[PDB]
Amino acid sequence: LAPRQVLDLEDLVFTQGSHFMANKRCQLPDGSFRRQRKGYEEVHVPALKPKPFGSEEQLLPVEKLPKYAQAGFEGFKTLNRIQSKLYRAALETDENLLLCAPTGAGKTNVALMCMLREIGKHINMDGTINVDDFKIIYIAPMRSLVQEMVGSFGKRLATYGITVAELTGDHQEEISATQIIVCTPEKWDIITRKGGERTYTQLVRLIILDEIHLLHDDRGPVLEALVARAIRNIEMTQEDVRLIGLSATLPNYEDVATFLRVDPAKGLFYFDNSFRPVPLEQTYVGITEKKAIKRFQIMNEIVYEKIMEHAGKNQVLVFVHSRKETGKTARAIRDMCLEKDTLGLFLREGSASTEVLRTEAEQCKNLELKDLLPYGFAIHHAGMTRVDRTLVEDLFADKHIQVLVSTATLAWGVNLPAHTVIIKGTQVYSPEKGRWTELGALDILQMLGRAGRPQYDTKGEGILITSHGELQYYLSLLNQQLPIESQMVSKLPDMLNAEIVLGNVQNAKDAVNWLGYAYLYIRMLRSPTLYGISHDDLKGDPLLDQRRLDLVHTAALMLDKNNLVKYDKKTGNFQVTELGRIASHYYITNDTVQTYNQLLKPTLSEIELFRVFSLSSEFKNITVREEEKLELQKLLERVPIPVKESIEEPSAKINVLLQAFISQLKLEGFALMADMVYVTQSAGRLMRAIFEIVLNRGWAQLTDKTLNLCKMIDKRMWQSMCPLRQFRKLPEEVVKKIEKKNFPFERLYDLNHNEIGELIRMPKMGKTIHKYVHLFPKLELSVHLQPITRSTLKVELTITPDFQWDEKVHGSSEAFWILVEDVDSEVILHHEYFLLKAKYAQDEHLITFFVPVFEPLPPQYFIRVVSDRWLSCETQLPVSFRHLILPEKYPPPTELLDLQPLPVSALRNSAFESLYQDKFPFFNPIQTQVFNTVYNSDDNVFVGAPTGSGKTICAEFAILRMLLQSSEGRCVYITPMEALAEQVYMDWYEKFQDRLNKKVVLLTGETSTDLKLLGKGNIIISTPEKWDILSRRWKQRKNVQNINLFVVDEVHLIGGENGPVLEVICSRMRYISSQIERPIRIVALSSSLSNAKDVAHWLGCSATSTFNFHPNVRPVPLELHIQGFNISHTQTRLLSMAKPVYHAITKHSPKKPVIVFVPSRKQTRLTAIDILTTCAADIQRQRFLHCTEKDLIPYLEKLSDSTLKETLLNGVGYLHEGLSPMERRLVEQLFSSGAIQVVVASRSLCWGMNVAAHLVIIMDTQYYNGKIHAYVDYPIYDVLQMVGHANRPLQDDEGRCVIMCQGSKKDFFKKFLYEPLPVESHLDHCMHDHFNAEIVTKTIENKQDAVDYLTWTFLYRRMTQNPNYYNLQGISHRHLSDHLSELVEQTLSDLEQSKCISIEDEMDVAPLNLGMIAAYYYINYTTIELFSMSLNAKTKVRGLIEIISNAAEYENIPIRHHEDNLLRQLAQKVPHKLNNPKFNDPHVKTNLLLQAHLSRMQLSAELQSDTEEILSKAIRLIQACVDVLSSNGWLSPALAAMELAQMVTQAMWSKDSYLKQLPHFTSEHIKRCTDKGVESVFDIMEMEDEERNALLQLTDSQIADVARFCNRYPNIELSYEVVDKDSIRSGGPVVVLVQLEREEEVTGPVIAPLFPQKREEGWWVVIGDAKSNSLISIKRLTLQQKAKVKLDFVAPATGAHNYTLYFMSDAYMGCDQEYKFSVDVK
Amino acid sequence: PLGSMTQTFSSKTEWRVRAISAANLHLRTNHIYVSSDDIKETGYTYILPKNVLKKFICISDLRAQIAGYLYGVSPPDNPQVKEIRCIVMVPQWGTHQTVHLPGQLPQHEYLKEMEPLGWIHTQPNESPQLSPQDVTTHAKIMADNPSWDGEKTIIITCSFTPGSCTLTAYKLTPSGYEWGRQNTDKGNNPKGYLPSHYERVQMLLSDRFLGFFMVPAQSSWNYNFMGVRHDPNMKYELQLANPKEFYHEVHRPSHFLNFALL
Ligand SMILES: CNc1ccccc1C(=O)O[C@H]1[C@@H](O)[C@H](n2cnc3c(N)ncnc32)O[C@@H]1COP(=O)(O)OP(=O)(O)OP(=O)(O)S
Ligand SMILES: [Mg+2]
Ligand SMILES: [Mg+2]
Repeated sequence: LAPRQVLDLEDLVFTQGSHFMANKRCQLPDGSFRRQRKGYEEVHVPALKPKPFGSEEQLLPVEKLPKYAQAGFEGFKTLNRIQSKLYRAALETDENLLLCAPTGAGKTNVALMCMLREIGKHINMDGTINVDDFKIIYIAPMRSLVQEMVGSFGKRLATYGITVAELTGDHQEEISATQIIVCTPEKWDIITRKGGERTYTQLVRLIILDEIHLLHDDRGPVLEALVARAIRNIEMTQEDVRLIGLSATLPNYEDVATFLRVDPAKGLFYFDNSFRPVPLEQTYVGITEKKAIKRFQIMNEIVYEKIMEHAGKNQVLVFVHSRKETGKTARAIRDMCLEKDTLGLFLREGSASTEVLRTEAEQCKNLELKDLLPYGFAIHHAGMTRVDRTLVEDLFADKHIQVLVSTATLAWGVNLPAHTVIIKGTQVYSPEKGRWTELGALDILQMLGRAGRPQYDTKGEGILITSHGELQYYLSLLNQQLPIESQMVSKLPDMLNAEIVLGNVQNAKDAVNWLGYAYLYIRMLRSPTLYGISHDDLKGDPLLDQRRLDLVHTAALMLDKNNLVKYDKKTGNFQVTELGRIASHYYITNDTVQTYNQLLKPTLSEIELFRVFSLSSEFKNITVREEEKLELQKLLERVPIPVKESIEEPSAKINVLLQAFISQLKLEGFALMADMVYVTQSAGRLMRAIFEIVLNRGWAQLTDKTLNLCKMIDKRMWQSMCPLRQFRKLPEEVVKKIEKKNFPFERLYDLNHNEIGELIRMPKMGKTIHKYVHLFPKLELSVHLQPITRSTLKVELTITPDFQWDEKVHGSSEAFWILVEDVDSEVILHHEYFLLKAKYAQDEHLITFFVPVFEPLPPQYFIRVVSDRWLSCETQLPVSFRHLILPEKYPPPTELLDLQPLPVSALRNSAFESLYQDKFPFFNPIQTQVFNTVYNSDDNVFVGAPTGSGKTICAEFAILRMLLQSSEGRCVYITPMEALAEQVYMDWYEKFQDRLNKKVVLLTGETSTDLKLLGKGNIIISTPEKWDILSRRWKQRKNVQNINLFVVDEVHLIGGENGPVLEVICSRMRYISSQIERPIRIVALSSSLSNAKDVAHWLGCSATSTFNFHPNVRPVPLELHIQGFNISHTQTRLLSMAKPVYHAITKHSPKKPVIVFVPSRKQTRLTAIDILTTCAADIQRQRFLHCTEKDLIPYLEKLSDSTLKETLLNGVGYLHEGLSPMERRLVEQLFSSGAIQVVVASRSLCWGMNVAAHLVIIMDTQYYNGKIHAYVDYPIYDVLQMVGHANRPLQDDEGRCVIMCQGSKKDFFKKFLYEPLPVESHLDHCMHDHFNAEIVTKTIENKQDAVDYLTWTFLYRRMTQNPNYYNLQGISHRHLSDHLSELVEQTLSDLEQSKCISIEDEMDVAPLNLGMIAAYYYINYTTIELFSMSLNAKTKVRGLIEIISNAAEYENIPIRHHEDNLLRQLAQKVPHKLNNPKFNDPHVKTNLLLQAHLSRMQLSAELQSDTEEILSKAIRLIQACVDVLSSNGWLSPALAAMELAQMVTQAMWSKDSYLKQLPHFTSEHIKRCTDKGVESVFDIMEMEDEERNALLQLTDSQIADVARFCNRYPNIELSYEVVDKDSIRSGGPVVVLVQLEREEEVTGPVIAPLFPQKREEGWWVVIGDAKSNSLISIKRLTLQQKAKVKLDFVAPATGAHNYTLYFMSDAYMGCDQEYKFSVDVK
Repeated sequence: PLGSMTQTFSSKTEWRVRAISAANLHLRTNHIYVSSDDIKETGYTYILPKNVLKKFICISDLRAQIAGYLYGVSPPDNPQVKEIRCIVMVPQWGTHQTVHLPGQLPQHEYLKEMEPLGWIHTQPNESPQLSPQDVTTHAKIMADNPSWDGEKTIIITCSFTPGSCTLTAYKLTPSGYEWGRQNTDKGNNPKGYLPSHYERVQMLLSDRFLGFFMVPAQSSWNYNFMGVRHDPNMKYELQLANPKEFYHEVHRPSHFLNFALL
């Protein structure tokens, strides 16, 4: 593996490609005879006898097939001999198959049988099938053949609900909702070459390789690349994929079977040429004449003599090799006939087919065809129209045309057999080879396979004419003797790079493994001397290990020299590059990208751009023929882009051919036209590759040039052409002189519809041109500049479409490029892809990005939005910085005083000192400075210091002072993340409740359960919104103003997503402190803020109490390294970080623990394995396992993950959302114990992870958003949190962290990690819900109050320090009022339109009932508004579940469509149906997840944790409608909603039991007890103990769990009375007194195991008669032993009404009492 | 005697040779020199930002002159220094000797708070003397536009010295302004032209600040292939955008449409 040779790959190449003949000799069947005529030699081979079977061969009737597959064989009575010997292997096994048969034997149906077996594996009970589970790939060699298969397979499987499609997705939905993909090998190669987090290949269960003998062709290596990639991916994933090979009957078929992993004794089926549908009499004509023109007419003489032997008796199909020779020969052998009067044999009988052949050749409209069609002859080629071609085959099929001259296209895409087939010549012009070459083997077999109609003819007659020296070849090809060899040595470098880009091959030994799956390898083992391997060598190397490594080594060097790969010869490792990825993803050969990398410069001309394109290696065989130089020189004199090189150079010819194609010039030379087709059909992806190169390098001028050239090649027009001609349906005769009137196109936008008519002098084309002028895509741009610092600028770009959409010209989408250029239009500062979907064609689009700036403020930047498709479709927006107001430079930090470490004794309290003295001896320098101000003062204090600076203890300093000052003092601690609150709770519960016997609580998110803990606890831990709910009622709640100490942690998160809520609560605590006379102490903790003085002044902290430290004074020093990565494709860039992750571990912390943060859960296990194989290739395996062999299995084998066990055995763990909480805890313990050195954590877990490390590696800074289907940057707050984990104070002298990012994001992280963080307010975007709460609580009663309330915010302070950020243009006092008044005016105007508030006399505001409900339950005003529209007087459970689902609270948690069908089939699992449900909405997603939870359906792993988030808000929304329905006086709907409260709590239905809520209760106990008829819960509390194991006896504790539930089952005594039943007037004071009693005391909260949050019992007292559907009085209560309720209503005039008393729960089912009144009106 | 019809003529347009030559203009932007020794000290010191100067060289042509209008201000406390802040490209065509600007001066909101400082133009050959036609062009502009004071406006020449570009700057004299108005002789040496008609001014290239360009709103700036559509009385408005190079496609649409025409 060290002493090796470098080979010459081109000396191993079979030059002749498909024409290579491995067999030295050719044996012909019996009865052949060679005949020497003058000028040419004929060889005849007799037709083979279908020798009559022998052993069992019954033709299998489709009645005997499996029933599910018979629908695919509708119209067929019985399979043929090939299908019947294959049907069990195809339909009843998953065996890989290889079927060789002559063309026409029926191999297509054998592939259809395997397709049906796959379809059968996903047939659901509904009748239709599961489109999700599977996807099928049919690989067909020819594009024309692919299209026919789409129709055939689409029609045969239409009864199954299956969709079949060809390429519709390359141009981009592409592949999904498409279960059968038919494609070429090259297309499936490029699709699977750019493997992202895809939705294609993993669904692939079946691949069909049709015409797999293509392996012998130059295109063969593509099939080797597909199979190797698929088979090698099989063993890596261990998910099986079935491969089916269909081949011609040619040698080496057993090597093909080994290549497809086909068991020869199970899946190999070879049927010689005797199995042809009709026998074939072969005739081969080999011409010896070598002079051109005599051989030309000799050919024209032999064709005629052969035509005459069949004229009148048989149709004859002649194949030639052009769109021009088809009619030229058809006339050349029509006129030769009239010259000899030899057409009485074709026509000439007054036949019944003479006039039809005539009479259809007048509605013919084809000039050449109508010349020939009346006299029997015809032609067919792709240049003709569709109905013209369908004309010629409709006549030929009806046996009306006698002579048909066609090309290969008809043989592939049409099923048109003829009795006699003639191949006139076997030479065709190859522009790729740059010369004439022989026909491919596939074309020959397909054309001669059309000989003999499989129904008429007893025999087929195929005649092939070619040069005499190629006779032995075509005899070998058509008589089962042309061996199939591998042509892969040529394409080896380009294919190896494709596997390096994908990550499948990361070193040389991976490549040797990959090469072992190639068909080249199998052929090398069997016939080594054909492939330049001596049998002397083959045994010095039995499995060709040294040989394959030589090939890989040679190929790797070529890739390395061309800068696609960095090849490390010592280790054999491969490093991917951006140039290498572009070569793979755009299907570019490796020599071409080297040329691009050499010559592409930002200062490049259009002259040099065209020249660089003409030098691509795809054109290496192109030469300038002497017979072409005149027509080429005539063009070189007129081309618009000059060409420096001489016409002698082939690059000048390629250049001119490209310019002529854009200008749509038709040339004369036959080679030039074909050479032009080849250069230009390659220009698309070639120029698209150049574009992506210069775009990702920031070259503004060249990006604009290359993107335009791409569109000029696609549209076939220059910029100067009027862009109206891009509409193909628009007449090409009006544009004519619209161009010639020299006036800009942008003037037509500003004119009417009859002015365009006179400006162009064509009033007849009035509105038509005006219509297309406003169909042309056009976007209007506007920006709101938002300065972050004096060096970083945030930009919000608003994109407004200004054109009417039309699907027939725009399609389903319209793509654009957003480019931000500097002053000189020289550097692309930022760019991103923008897609205008048709469904949003009329909406404004918001785009945000960051941009650097420097401080002699540049004159301007530019924002261009150019189309990806349309020429001359661009809007540039000048971004002037003349009036940009930059924020001031942030003040210097407060210096860190060099004080001596403060001991724990300074607390001077034994119990207090007892909390720390064990953990550490002295406080850190940061805790030392603030100590006196926090512990020995009551002043409000701000402590800003980096993460890991010990800020949690300084907050504890204020808590301990509160305990000294007052015995029952109350502290409220706020932290923005729920994961942080749960860890702070675990720490502080042990320090303050366990050790010093206080009360520490953690807020639930359940209103009433929370409220107690404030009066119960001395330390309340809560998230912002869980305290917003509580403090909103502060004027009615005494447990909110009594707070002695309010501490808010991580206060720098006010600039983040949910920052506005954190801004409101602290602004409220400052206002609450104002109204009472005893200030509430406020302590703010944050990471280092640049504008810390703003937060301090906003929170009322003096200067000496504000501690604004910067990141440089972190206790444990932090070594921060920021690596940039060039690759713009995420999956490839993630690959480029794999080994740097390992190399960063060995360099920065080979000894100490390491945390690796990766973007996704799937990446956690991938990188954990990646680190391990690198450690093993370093032969340092189990270096990260500092524990042992056996002391760890007491921890391993406690998990369900098999890979997590293997990783931990080698010292690497990983954490992600999908692991169970028990597994995460155990991996953390091994990490903190030092047992395992490395753990790979997902980004989602960076806030709730109780482990620290010496080194933290942030692998990439982006993650995929499933909703918007785009990558999103890590919030800077998450990055700060991740870096914080690299801090172990009493373990390491320092902390290290490497941040691997994209190159563009590098300078951003340098500016916001080394410097303190500036924070802003976004409360101005979340104002409604808070304003409404203040209207309800009467803190805001008019518009002046709303402005006063805003002066308490952090938003008010920031909009004078950074006015442009909030769209202020001046810090005037009036500019502040007008800005505040405008915010106030719209916010209140929105609320009153939603009927939440009322506004009187443009000034006074007052709350309505809707606003009071939204404020009470913490619901969005948009949600409660839609509730009132939907709800009505007759709504029960199926409508409540419906409209509660589509609420704003649930909206933005993702919708994944790997489950489009479960939810479609769960809709087929619900009791209440949906009306026209479409399963695209994150709202209907929850609607069925709610129905599933009530049905007790276990769905998936973390789908359940998603419904935990739906359940956490469901109760609050149910109670809201209960308020809405009761306020309107509706009885029936309110009580139904009051029962889904208890339904969603116990997870039951109204149809269901009552005993379903007892613990450990079996499934079928609902009928269980029907035999006894005892279904009450009532019963199961009162039976005798020796059988009160009622019916069933389950264990000694599963009855003791039924006991505890029955003991806390609500057993309530209700006493009700109507006060003064004899003194009621018709509408006076009425009072009803209801009294409740708990036959108990209380044993904690409600027992609801299927509900996450612990609830408490709620109760409704309800009055109203069900006859009228009217509720008259309702109140809520919480019981707790004994309580009375009172309902005051109004008497309804006179009569004798009888009301009904309802007493309902919101948690338990089966306690709803019901008494009816005893009234009497007067 | 001699058999004619022997050889056929093959058209070799000259603009192709210059287009190939114009694509290499970016190399001269690394070696830009300013005439130094002067007589010195006095007048205003005009500071030209490099970014727009390099761009001005890139969009030009080796033999057909191009011109752009100069606008700028003074530093806050230093009135004797003139920082050039913007170059305006207007519809124009030219020869090896002069350029042809319209009568209308640039008029736009962005420029109204700046003062005009003259014009800059390229020329093929470095010369010791200011062009007599430059004196005529500058004086005829002053006569029609009082905002161009003879002591405030200059003529910057960008000479093409092999492998480089040399910048020399001049101002007019009262004698030069008087003779430039009357001059109707375009010839390279008319009667009355004397070296007494101009003086040199000090010019400094800077990297401390950046200038910007203003180009026609519609239109473009290069009309050397559309001289018919250029007229001295033509009107134009401006936009904030960078100009296109000389042989850009939008400046010669006939080369692209006549080639495509069969
Ligand atoms: C829960 N426990 C751990 C679990 C896993 C790994 C580490 C710890 C841990 O204990 O390490 C913390 C802290 O306990 C400790 N610490 C504080 N004062 C100290 C002192 N004077 N000497 C030495 N160590 C001190 O140093 C770390 C700073 O943690 P923190 O206080 O949270 O720093 P922050 O500013 O980021 O607070 P925050 O609001 O972001 S949670
Ligand atoms: Mg086949
Ligand atoms: Mg903190």
